[PDB]
Amino acid sequence: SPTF
Amino acid sequence: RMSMVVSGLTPEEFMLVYKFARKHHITLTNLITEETTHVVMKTDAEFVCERTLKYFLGIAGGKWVVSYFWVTQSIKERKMLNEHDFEVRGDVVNGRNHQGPKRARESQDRKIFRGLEICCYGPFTNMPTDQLEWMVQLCGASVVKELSSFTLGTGVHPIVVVQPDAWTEDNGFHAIGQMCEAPVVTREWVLTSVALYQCQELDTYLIPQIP
Ligand SMILES: [Cl-]
Ligand code: NI
Repeated sequence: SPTF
Repeated sequence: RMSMVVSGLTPEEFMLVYKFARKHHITLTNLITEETTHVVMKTDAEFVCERTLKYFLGIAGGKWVVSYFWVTQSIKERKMLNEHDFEVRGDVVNGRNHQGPKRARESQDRKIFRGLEICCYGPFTNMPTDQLEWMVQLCGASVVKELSSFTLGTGVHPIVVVQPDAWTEDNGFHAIGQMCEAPVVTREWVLTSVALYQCQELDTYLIPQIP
C-alpha cells in the first residue's frame, strides 16, 4: 500500500 | 453486522485476520466503502501505524481504526476484545500520540470541514483524486471540479488543494490565485488535518500565489  | 478492511499487513497476517473473521462471523473486504465498519492497521509496540489511504478514509468515516493487535489478542484469548481498548493513537508522521480516530469517531456532529468548498486541483500520486475528494466529502466539505465552479458569494469558504510534486509545470501552481479567489494549499493540509481530525489552518500550507 502506499504511505503518506 | 461488522465489516472490515486491513492495511499494512502480510499474507500470514491477513490469513490471521481471516481466521478472526471466519470465527466471529465478520465480513472482510479488499476495499473500504460507506459500509466498512473497521480498519485494521499494522502498528508498532503501542499503536502507531503508518499513513495510508485506508488509514485516512478510516478516520474520515469515523470508522473503528484498530491496530492488528486487536486481532492476534482476540485470537489469543479466544474471543472478541474491545475495539475500545485497541485504537491507533498516532502515526510516524503526525505524532506517536495524537488520538486521531478518537476525536473522529465521536465528532460526527461537527465535521472538521463544515462549510468548506474544496477543490483538488491538478494531478496527484499514490492517491486517486476521487478518493481525496471522497475524503473531504466525508468530513463535510463539498467538492468542486473546476476552479471556476466555486460558489461565489460571501456565503461560503473555498480552498484549492494541490500537491506540487506531481507536476512538470512552471506556469503551473504558483498561478492558481490568478484564476480565482481562494486560498491555495498542499494536500498535506488535508491529510494532517484528517489525521488529527483537527482542522489545521493554512499558514503553514499556503502556496505562494503570484499576484
Ligand atoms: Cl504498503
Ligand atoms: Ni470566514
